[PDB]
Amino acid sequence: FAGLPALEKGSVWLVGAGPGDPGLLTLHAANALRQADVIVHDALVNEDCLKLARPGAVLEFAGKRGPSPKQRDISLRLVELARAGNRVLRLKGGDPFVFGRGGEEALTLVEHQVPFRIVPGITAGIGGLAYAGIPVTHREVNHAVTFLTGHDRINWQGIASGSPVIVMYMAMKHIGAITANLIAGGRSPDEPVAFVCNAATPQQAVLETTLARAEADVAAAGLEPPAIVVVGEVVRLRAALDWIGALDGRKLAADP
Amino acid sequence: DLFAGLPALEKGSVWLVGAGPGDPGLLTLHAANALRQADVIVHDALVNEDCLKLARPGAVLEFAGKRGGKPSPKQRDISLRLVELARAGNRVLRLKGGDPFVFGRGGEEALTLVEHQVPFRIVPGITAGIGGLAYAGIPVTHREVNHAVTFLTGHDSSGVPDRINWQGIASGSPVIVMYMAMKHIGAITANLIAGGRSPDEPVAFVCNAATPQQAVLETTLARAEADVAAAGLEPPAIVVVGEVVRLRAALDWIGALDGRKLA
Ligand SMILES: Nc1ncnc2c1ncn2[C@@H]1O[C@H](CSCC[C@H](N)C(=O)O)[C@@H](O)[C@H]1O
Ligand SMILES: Nc1ncnc2c1ncn2[C@@H]1O[C@H](CSCC[C@H](N)C(=O)O)[C@@H](O)[C@H]1O
Repeated sequence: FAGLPALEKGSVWLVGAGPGDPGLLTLHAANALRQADVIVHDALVNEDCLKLARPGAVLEFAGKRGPSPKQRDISLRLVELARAGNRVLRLKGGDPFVFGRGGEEALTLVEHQVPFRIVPGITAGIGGLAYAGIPVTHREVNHAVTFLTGHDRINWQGIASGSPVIVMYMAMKHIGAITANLIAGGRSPDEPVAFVCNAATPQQAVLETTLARAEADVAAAGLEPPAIVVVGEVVRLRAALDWIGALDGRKLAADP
Repeated sequence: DLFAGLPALEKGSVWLVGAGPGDPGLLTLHAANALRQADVIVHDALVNEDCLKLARPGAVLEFAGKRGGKPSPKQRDISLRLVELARAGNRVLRLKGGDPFVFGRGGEEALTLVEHQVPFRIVPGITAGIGGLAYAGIPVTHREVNHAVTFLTGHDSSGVPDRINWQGIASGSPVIVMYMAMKHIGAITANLIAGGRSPDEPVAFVCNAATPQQAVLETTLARAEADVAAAGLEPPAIVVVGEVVRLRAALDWIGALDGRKLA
């Protein structure tokens, strides 16, 4: 059960690995993983999906090695590999277009007449949250959701007003500033907030707190990247929708 | 060779599973695994044969949605039926379009499941607003364009008042991604313009993202309402507002039916 497009040559697929749990891979991803000659991957939350790679052909780490590689180089590696006839698979955490420089990579690709495909992935801000029992939207609660990165140019007031649920990528180092920005924008100090670290991995960990207390709580809990930060009433649903908790003993409750 | 340390879909439980936007390749391993195990697959109209072909033979396929003309089952009816299937000992798959938790009443369903003591799992899927737009060459995020994205429903934005604070939504993110915004595009688009958005800001409509029927219209906020009508376009569509729409000319990879090539 796979009659789907082949990973060709002079070509690169920018492929979403999801937040960690393999099997949150798309069938397109699994297939690409099966046929790539070379895989240029990130900081992977699960190094598990790489077990799918075809009879050992080159793995290529592209994250921090110790210094860094600037995107420019990573992108230009893809083209180098592609022009030399490899089936190239650029393997990205989560979804390639949700804060993952994927648009940059693809722009470079066309800029050098390299054909590409994009394979969407599960992003930590939606699927990861799901593994914590927190939906990004729920009828009674929100008709909008904003997804943002911590480093701004970011209209903090417009987000504060306007966005009943807020979902934050790379906001650990700045959590103190950000929550203070929301509170001053008219958000309640007591508004529920949740941190989810290593969403959808066996190392998953959750902090339930509050806009006013968030900075003290995550210092105290000793929490660390990678983490999605979510703000808003939907946090209250975790007590009721934590299906992972339910697998061990958890007694799931009713909404408010 | 394998995919076989994956969790079984157990007798008497319900999985809420995202089918993604259309393309069967966008199913997750977990979803494909559910499909192959299910005794009964309760699915959306916003579904798509190809997925369903993975069901074992003698699985039953139940259309949860609206048949005839408009005489709807309310959400509660669909949820109770899931409970009835599960209590009878079926392995139950509720197959939802896209992702179960993105404007798809998955929370409500799960909540109903909990109330009636039925265990469940959630299986994320690709959402039309991220993966769908990818198939049209529009990234939802791009560091030269935006550090924030807002997703919304236009569902109840007829113009009986409702509380989206359209001005906050206008200032909050350079990119806006809108679900169920076709029928009320005129009012929504005027909300955004009253909110400070430029009448000329680029807008794209993506209908049936990630299917052989995909169709895209670029336009602007002022012209959006007239244009979409003249183009004859229909739900399901995602409407994206902002500069990322300009990247489709350079990133339209599905436009590998033909060169004409990327800026
Ligand atoms: N498993 C995980 N759990 C929690 N947050 C995660 C995560 N994986 C990635 N992230 C978030 O994503 C940031 C990396 S930026 C890459 C985002 C990725 N393309 C995606 O769609 O998910 C991290 O700082 C963290 O905030
Ligand atoms: N294939 C597709 N192409 C374009 N828009 C789609 C789509 N599938 C779903 N949608 C959008 O989704 C709305 C239904 S509500 C379902 C949303 C789903 N949970 C998801 O994550 O995508 C539609 O009215 C339309 O705005």
